[PDB]
Amino acid sequence: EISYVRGDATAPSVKGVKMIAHVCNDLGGWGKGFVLAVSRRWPQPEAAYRAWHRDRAANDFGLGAVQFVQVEPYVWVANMIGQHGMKPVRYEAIGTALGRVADRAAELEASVHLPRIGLAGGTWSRVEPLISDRLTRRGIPVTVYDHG
Ligand code: NA
Ligand code: NA
Repeated sequence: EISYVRGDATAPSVKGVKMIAHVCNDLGGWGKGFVLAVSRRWPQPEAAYRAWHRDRAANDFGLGAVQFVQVEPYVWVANMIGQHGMKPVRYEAIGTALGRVADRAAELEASVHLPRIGLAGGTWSRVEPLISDRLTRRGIPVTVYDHG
């Protein structure tokens, strides 16, 4: 059962392996919103993402791909390529990425921690059902965080 909490998703307070999953764009932009909250806590995810994008001519970077970045002994950030362009979230891309998060979280026995991007609007009304279908359906604990 998805938990809804007000908090900073970069600091989950639960036991066991934690995975913080969030939506990135496919253009290499890391400059507004939750990506800044991540860089306020750890430098690794941003460095990883920029390198991943820079080297896309030799690697898996693209819509629906996910990069897992270890930031603490039992904490990982999952940079999901889910958004096409910048100021537009792609349903197939987010679905695929969340499934990949689910695969990795299942093997790590991790819980998953996501910032909220409500169910009455275009974005979250696509995303939350894919959380249910790709994560909850597999028995993976999920917590969704509200913060500015
Ligand atoms: Na919430
Ligand atoms: Na709230």
